[PDB]
Amino acid sequence: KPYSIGLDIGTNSVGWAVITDNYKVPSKKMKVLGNTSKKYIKKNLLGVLLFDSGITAEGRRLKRTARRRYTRRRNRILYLQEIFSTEMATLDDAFFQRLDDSFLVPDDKRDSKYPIFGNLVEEKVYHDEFPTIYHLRKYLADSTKKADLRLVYLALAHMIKYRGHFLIEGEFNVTDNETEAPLSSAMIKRYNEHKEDLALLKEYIRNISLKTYNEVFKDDTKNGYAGYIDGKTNQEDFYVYLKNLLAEFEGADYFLEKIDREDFLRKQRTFDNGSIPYQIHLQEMRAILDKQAKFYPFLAKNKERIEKILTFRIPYYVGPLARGNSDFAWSIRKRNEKITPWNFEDVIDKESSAEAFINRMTSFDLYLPEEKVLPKHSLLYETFNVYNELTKVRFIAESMRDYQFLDSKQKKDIVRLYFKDKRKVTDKDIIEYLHAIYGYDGIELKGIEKQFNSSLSTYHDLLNIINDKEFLDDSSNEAIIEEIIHTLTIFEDREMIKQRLSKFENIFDKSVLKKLSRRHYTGWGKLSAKLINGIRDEKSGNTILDYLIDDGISNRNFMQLIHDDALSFKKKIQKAQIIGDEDKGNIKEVVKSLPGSPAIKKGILQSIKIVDELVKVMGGRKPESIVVEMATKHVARLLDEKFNNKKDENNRAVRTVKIITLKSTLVSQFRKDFELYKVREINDFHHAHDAYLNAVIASALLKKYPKLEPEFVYGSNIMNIFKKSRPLIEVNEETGESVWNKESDLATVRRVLSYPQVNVVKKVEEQNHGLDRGKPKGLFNANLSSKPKPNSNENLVGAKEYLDPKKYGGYAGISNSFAVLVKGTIEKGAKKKITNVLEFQGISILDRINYRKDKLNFLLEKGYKDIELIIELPKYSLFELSDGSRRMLASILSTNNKRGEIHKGNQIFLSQKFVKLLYHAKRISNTINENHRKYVENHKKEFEELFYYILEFNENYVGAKKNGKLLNSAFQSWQNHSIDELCSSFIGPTGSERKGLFELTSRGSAADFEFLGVKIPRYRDYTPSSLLKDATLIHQSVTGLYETRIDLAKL
RNA sequence: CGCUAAAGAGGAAGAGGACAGUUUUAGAGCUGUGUU
RNA sequence: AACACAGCGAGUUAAAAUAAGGCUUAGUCCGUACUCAACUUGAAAAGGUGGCACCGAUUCGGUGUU
DNA sequence: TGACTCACCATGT
DNA sequence: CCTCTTCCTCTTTAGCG
DNA sequence: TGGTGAGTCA
Ligand SMILES: [Mg+2]
Repeated sequence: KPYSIGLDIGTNSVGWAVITDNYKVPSKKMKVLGNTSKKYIKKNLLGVLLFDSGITAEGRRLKRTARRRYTRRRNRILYLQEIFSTEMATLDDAFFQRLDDSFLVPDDKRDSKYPIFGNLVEEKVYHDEFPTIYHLRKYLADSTKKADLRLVYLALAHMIKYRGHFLIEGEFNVTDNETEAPLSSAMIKRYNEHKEDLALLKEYIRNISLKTYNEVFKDDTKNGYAGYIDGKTNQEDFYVYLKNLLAEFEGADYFLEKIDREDFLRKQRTFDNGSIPYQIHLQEMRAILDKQAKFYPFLAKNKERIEKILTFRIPYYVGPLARGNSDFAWSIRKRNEKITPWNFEDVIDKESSAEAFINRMTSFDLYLPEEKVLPKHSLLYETFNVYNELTKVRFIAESMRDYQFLDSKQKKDIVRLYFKDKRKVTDKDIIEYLHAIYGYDGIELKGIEKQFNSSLSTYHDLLNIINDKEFLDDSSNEAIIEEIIHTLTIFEDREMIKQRLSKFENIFDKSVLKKLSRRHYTGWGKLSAKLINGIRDEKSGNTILDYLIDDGISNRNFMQLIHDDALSFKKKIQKAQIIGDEDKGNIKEVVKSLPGSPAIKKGILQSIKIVDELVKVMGGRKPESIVVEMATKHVARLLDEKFNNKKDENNRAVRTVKIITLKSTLVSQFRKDFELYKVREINDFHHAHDAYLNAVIASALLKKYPKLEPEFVYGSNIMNIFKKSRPLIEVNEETGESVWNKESDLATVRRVLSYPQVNVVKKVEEQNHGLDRGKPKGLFNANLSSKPKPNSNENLVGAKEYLDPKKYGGYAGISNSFAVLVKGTIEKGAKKKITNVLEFQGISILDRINYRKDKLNFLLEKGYKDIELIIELPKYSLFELSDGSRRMLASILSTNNKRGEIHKGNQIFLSQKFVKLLYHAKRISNTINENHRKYVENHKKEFEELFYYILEFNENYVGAKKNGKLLNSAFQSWQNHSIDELCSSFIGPTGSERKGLFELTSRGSAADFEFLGVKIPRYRDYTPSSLLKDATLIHQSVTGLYETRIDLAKL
């Protein structure tokens, strides 16, 4: 029997359905391997495959660039330290050493607690004389007195460590008029104002009430000044709290005004220091180096280098400064030396690296995939475009009947006279020329509406900048012009643009040269120079451009030149293109590269895998059709490649399987007309129901009207034939062929939409990113947690391994990659007594590699004197308990084996009578449908049976009891409560995408819901040791049709 | 279905740089009393 | 000597880290992207393994056969 | 001393 | 939050296999 | 939405 696959490719789901005949999904008994007693499990061929959504690489890119910037910053400080090392060693041996051990607790510090000066008194004096670093920077910048070298290094390292934004280009040099340092003076002003205003607010809040004083200033937890300085509060929250407190108090207008202008007790380091140019820091740096150079000689020699450390930005075109082994770097080194900031010009070739940066990402031409595309603004590309549009210009003749294309000489004269004269060509100018050259008047133009899309913009621009028409006119100079446009396109920095442009300096003038240096064009074309001009045809010895400009017989567009049988352009392109044989091998490689975000790419790859395994399931008989709907078009191409690869002859490729792309509206139209409603909340069976329905629709549409088929198949709607609003049986019109029967086939459609069994599968993944509230997370939390409590049990990853997590605080939230079952012998009961213990051990993403290197050693470090088997369970591994409860194992906690997050794999099935009610309930607030209101008003008695069914399903397969009791207590108000609240409680708010009562019975993680005004907490207390007793691990396949039940008890 | 160009709209990949946030330490704790 | 109860004062900043880390790959580089049912040939590229029909549906069950 | 409960929280412009 | 670069995709126009 | 700290009971 024949069969046709259907598919629902999607971001988080792929739904697969197989139809043999008469719109029916066949049932096949699939063997079950493993230590089980169920030899054959009979599975319906409806199915779904659920996967975690693919993640874009933006977060990885942002964290990679951040990582690199921290590394480069520490390298800049190390550079300044190597500059200061020889002279500082006499002043203080361990100043750098004391700075490096600032994090450490006093005992673990190598020399002293006080970082800067190493003794209590001098540190006290430093903080007294300069309360903040900005006072120090101002003093060094403006005081012509010898400074302790430590202080100078601290100021310079403050500027290098925190330098300003580089957006402003040029040289940049406030209320203060005499100071060298503007920023230092402004922040010293903020220091003084904040101190004085703190004193005044202290007096006021204390005087009204001492309790307010204590709460605001001496209680860190609150949002007051104690929260502002020694807490997690921010300016906005502190202002809100202060205004709320101060509003009641009488006469507190000064503080309220300053808060209103957002300048009341401001902090020197604020989110508002972002808009500070680096030139301000450089102005301070120059002053400090200059004034202290006279006293310290080494500063005079290294003054240029110290500035270079601050102002050096790795150019964007010169990427990561690798020697290789880096996937992202493109830099092309010219020497072998290490890349210090001073020698970056020497070591690296900026021209070659900048050219590689653009040419690595440019696209090879499709027609002849061996050459790079021409620059978008090249004269050749425009001249190719201008003629191509101009050739097909057809003018209606006032007297002559014939509608005729432009003559070649007319094309030459038109382009010369007008296209070169004016940037924007129109219809009117061409009608004028045609009237001038030919006496006919009243001519209109075809192929051209109003302005020409094509223009020689580059010709006019280069004419003005060059200031010479003759240079553009001459064909000999055309190669020079092409090289000029190439250097403008590839190179973006004006310096290197003029550097390469200096080659063609003899022809032009320097003033013209610089003006050309300003002009940079962007973008690249989709054709190549060799194609347009290099390729030739033997019979005429003419390029494609030569034919477009002058093809005597008629004006033919570029594709017509390429495809014409007489011309050898088609032979040339085919020769080159099958020289370019890049099938890419495995389907993984081609699927990775199709257009889109990785999220859809995952769906596509899994859809190919489902189709392959479905072919294996059905006996190896290739599908009669496949119907991808994306309810992706790239799949159609990919599925065409694998299935329709075979060609009877090299001349053409035969097609056997019709990859089909139904439009989305068809499924919705069928669903609404015949009331096969979908509720996304109830169960995940809707993906499979959608796939089966579209398989049915596509089969019928191809069955009844073959005429539309060519459009529908790859390479007044049709839904009316599904509508009988007509004889009982529908048969093809104009021929005798099978068409869908109006009632009997509908019976099969509804029954297959009321099948309890759908082979739902959640792909077992070994996680690499932890998940918090749906946002990816790494190995652990990105923010260091506070120091543990004095007598609190914490599993904190240290900041660095040499730093103890207890004393120095640590990282919390270790994410678990997977969990391994370990049968073996464990010391238990403190007597080391042997036992046959089958218990999970969770493995973190942190130590995944360590586990993989030696599984036995990792498991043995955790006990397990003898290990006899290690079943390795990825996330979402499925256990079916004895009762019939399926508990997918999300993870086993790394810290504790006996705690883990277990989802619920059981999917509730609701009869059609309930599903209609639920769909109506979710759509109640919708203004469009009165029928929803009337149905929910007429069938309120369904709600009682629905609640009881959800609660019994909760009782048997789910394990929630307290939530069930709260739900039962809440439901007693069913007879009298708001119908809007009844519906929202059962299904959810309209459009919320959050389920109501069905969040108790949905698959996956449990989430909080509100039922009739009662907040029901999420049930997350499934225990990981309940899986082990009397349950069977199910190793389902990608389709889910093929499973291996490894019973844990016999194991 | 595949192309080229124009005006619109929306993404993807990559490079460079800034500001904050978090953690520990250094820079403010002192006095009277309860207390073992 | 330490823990606390009350009173009175300071509070703005600096250093270090900012995914743990890995390497003969030692770079001013890489470390959250894509890939991953089970058993079994596979160093690896890539492959192999699971009969059909019929009646029904609270998750698949029961039949007829080979 | 391990199942059965509840509460807090997490990097962004 | 700022600067830069390329590659894609969707509807519509002009030509087109 | 997943870690997991902390509390009370058989
Ligand atoms: Mg690092």
